[PDB]
Amino acid sequence: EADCGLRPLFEKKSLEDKTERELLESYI
Amino acid sequence: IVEGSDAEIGMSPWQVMLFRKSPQELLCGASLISDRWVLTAAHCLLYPPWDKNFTENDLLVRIGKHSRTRYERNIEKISMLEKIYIHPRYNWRENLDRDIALMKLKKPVAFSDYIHPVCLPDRETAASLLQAGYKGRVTGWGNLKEGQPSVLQVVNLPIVERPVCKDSTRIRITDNMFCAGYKPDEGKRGDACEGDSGGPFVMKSPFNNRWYQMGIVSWGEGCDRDGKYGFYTHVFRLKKWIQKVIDQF
DNA sequence: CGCCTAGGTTGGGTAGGGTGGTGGCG
DNA sequence: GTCCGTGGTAGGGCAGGTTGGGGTGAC
Ligand SMILES: *C[C@@](*)(O)[C@H](CCCNC(N)=[NH2+])NC(=O)[C@@H]1CCCN1C(=O)[C@H](N)Cc1ccccc1
Ligand SMILES: *[C@@H]1O[C@H](CO)[C@@H](O)[C@H](O)[C@H]1NC(C)=O
Ligand code: NA
Ligand code: NA
Repeated sequence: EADCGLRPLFEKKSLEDKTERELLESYI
Repeated sequence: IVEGSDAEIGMSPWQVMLFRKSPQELLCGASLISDRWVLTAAHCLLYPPWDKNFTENDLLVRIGKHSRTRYERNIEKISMLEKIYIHPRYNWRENLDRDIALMKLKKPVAFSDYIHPVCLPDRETAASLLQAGYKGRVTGWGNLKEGQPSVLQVVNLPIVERPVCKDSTRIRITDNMFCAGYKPDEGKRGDACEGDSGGPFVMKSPFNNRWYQMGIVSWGEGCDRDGKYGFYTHVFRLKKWIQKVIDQF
């Protein structure tokens, strides 16, 4: 629960998914 | 999921499958918020209009799955319900207001590289991410049109201005739901469909790089229609309820 | 022996794979 | 400025519970 929102095969491996950025680039 | 695409293995480790024992059919989607608590849509358990009303003993929970049908050995983990908790305010007749519900598992689930919980949002996270234009992610093994995908689908949809949401449907909108999707002149397409209900509408915080469930796939007129948009249950406004339910039970 | 596609609470992607231990054929 | 409870999705009883808060507030 205190380790939530962190995917073991991504955030925890300092790797991004192929569509993430689209979400982050939408913050304006 | 319409105008989506095959998800990357382990990119949605909180994604839960609400499976009906007999007959063995996929009922809805859901999210894993802790080791024994799973969040889903109330209309997935109780909807009299279609004489729908399931008990804990009638349903099954499949976590860490990617393939919709096939049994994924040593990866997929199956759990059963001890008790169901449907919000006492859930209005199934008019506008599915507060279309939310908690499901307590009989035994705590073991986390893996394919099984992990999503974060519930606080008032700050909810005040930063809940804005028109801000895109969210929706996943589910629902219909591709108004047929059924092979592997878990995923699509990115932007939050729409409430006025647009309201004037897009004859149904009466509440402060406990928000609509998301692309507009007609936006060119890009996508939306959720039948069987995607209970699925999470997650957003990644650009402050702590953590995924937060902001909404729950609720309703919508048809699927991926022009002028029409999909509605999601406002998770934050109900967290208070979730908190004391998980607490007292 | 390497190809070929295959049951199970289970496809065929290949005999590993995000997971065990399994063949028949030429 | 005002409005967001006494039946509704529904009991018993006018509060408060797993529920009537508060917020991207909406009007
Ligand atoms: C139960 C869910 O799988 C499903 C999801 C629909 C999502 N659609 C889009 N475009 N994202 N929900 C439903 O089918 C809900 C539950 C029962 C009725 N329903 C509807 O969407 C109706 N078609 C519309 C509606 C009926 C009553 C109250 C509000 C909306
Ligand atoms: C749903 O089924 C349960 C268990 O039988 C029952 O107690 C409850 O009254 C039913 N609810 C509706 C609205 O039919
Ligand atoms: Na196999
Ligand atoms: Na009441």
